Amino acid sequence: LLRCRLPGGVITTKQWQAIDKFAGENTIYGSIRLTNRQTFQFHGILPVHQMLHSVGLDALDMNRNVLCTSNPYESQLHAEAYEWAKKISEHLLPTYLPRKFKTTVVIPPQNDIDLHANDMNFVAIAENGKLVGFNLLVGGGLSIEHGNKKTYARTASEFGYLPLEHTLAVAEAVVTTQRDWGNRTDRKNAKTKYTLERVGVETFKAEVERRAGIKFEPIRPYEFTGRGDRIGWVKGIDDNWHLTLFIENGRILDYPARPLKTGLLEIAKIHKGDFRITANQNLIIAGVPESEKAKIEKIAKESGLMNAVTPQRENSMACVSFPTCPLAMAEAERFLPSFIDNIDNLMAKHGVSDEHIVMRVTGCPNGCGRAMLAEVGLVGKAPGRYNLHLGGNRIGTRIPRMYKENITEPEILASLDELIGRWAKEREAGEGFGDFTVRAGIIRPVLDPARDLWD
Ligand code: SRM
Ligand code: SF4
Ligand SMILES: O=N[O-]
Ligand code: NA
Repeated sequence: LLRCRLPGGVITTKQWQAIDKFAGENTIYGSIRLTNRQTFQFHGILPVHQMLHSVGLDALDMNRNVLCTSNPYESQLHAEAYEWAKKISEHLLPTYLPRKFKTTVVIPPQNDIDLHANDMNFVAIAENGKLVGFNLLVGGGLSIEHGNKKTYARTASEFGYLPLEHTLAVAEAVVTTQRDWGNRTDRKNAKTKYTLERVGVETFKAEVERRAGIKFEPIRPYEFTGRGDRIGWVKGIDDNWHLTLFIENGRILDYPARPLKTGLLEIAKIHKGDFRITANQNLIIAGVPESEKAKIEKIAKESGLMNAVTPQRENSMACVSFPTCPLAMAEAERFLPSFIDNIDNLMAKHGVSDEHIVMRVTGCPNGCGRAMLAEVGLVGKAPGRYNLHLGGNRIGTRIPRMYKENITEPEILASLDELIGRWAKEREAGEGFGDFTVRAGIIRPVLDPARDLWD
């Protein structure tokens, strides 16, 4: 189990060839696994620090990888936002945190980084194509304990707006308040989401302003329209293009007839710019001169990196789980493909094959696969059994309530077949499945997680 500090998921082609070699000759699995926190993992490491440090990479400290929207519609905004994600990352590097701390830099209208699963969030605010500040959202966290109503997933709370110059002092202030006010006794209550609920958002906020040496201004408008990656070619700035490759489960391995790993090595060798690991476990070959599109595209196409999948598969995600995770209760990564094969059939059957439902499977309640922010979330309870949650939304600002408990795939399928059926026929124009289950009364919404997540 090795993981890199790779703020924003940006990794160079030189660094890629380095992790490609190691994965292939120094691990049991021989794969590169892209995670949903924009970094990679090796599985079955049989020194890695030298191999990493040589290409200017390092393994992480309760601070996890700082995320940054990978492919903003306003392509010019990435450079600055990424610069800030990298600054915050080095600035937060070693104080001890009671529990781990997760941070992101979001570029609206995209919430691909899933900000509500994190402790500290900086929503970029730009004027005239220039970043002028950030709206600070604090307190997200998805981890729960089965049957423990004292634990809960919570969404981030808005603190206010801050000029760009106050970024680092604000980041440090949230970290330190949390550290000092974190529950000293129990670790399962040491998360920021718990502290906020204990002391209150305004109380925590006031302390943060006090320590930062600032006063938050009112939140500046921002909205999100989605969380998915922009699969395929999208036009960037100047004459450059970005090809985002869909990688199922983010598992990069050479499969028979689908040399995904070799393909990425090949592309890495001729690629101008760099790669960007997305929060959806995909990979962006970034900054391809228009003149190179055909080269890059030929390789990706031949390697099976560009095989078309349904929009459903592109918006589905699962955590690692078995065989490498020790906390795994049920399959996640290894269950998703055939499970989505079934969901695909179901989407076809109802005439919604062009639609998608943000569907996630987390191997255990720790919540790594972010099922607690999905429209349809599966939380492993035991081998082959999951709790089925429903009612989240496409943009990821609502926690889905438990709908069915400790059920098997055949039972999960039967339930979705019926629900998807009702959605395909009764939904309003452009209405997502999640919002639909809530509107149709299939599931009560979770309006205040700390108080109404559990029935
Ligand atoms: C790889 C990944 C899932 C995936 O398929 O993408 C994953 C994998 C693991 N996570 Fe995670 N988590 C992953 C994203 C997250 C997320 C989602 C996110 O951050 O966007 C969450 C939910 C949000 C949250 O933290 O509230 C998450 C919450 C946890 C927790 C529960 C934390 C808590 O507050 O209780 C644990 C267990 C722990 O550390 O307490 C954990 C533990 C683990 C470990 C490291 C198991 C361990 O403790 O030894 C898992 C390693 C499995 C393996 O064999 O590789 N992981 N984990 C992601 C790696 C992130 C990274 O590179 O830093
Ligand atoms: S959610 Fe559970 S099973 Fe999945 S990777 Fe995280 S700790 Fe392991
Ligand atoms: O890697 N789990 O936070
Ligand atoms: Na993926």
